[PDB]
Amino acid sequence: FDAIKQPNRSEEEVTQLAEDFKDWSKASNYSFITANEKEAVEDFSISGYQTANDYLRATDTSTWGVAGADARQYIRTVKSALNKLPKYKGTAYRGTWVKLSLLNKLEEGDVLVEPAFTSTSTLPEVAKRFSVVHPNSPQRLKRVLFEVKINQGGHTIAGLSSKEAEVLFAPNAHFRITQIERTSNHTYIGVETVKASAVKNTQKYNLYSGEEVEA
Ligand SMILES: N=C(N)NCCCCN
Repeated sequence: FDAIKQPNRSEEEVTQLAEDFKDWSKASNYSFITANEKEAVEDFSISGYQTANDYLRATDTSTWGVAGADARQYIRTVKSALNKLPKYKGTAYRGTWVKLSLLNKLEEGDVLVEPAFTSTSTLPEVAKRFSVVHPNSPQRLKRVLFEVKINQGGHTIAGLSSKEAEVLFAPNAHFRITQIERTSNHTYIGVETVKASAVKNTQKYNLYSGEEVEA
């Protein structure tokens, strides 16, 4: 996991790489994409992901109201747009917070299911930015830095945004664990994208709630 652990590259080099990825993204386009779809994706990266991901993670969305209908529409529009954007395959990174109770159970070959959209960056510097602050919660959480091998599901949204080199998955993405390294304050987890329907005879867990997902 030294790609993650090592010191960040300079602003200049990271900004350059992000710009090159944005360029590659645009160059790799799509003609079917709507104005509402481009606009939803631009908004997504800045603020929209906050509402969409809360909706996707919510135990009870009967309480949301008119805002639920808007959230469903937004999610549908973002998923539709994603399918029209260029695929990315290669390595990407994501920093997040996970229940220690789940982390304690995890082994290589277990599958993690993200109920929200999954946003990753090709730049570990950018990934590390989004997990700096410890959230407040009833739950004991620990910082997790994922190294993600992407061979399906990931689409670049960097063409439509930003120096984030962002690659996005639709909700319910499944990730098979290939390696775990546990330390104090940081757990590193290597994962590979897998198709849900190809997951057999292993244990799946919901990455947010920590609950087992039915085989
Ligand atoms: N990596 C996270 N924890 N969050 C991703 C935020 C997505 C912003 N474009």
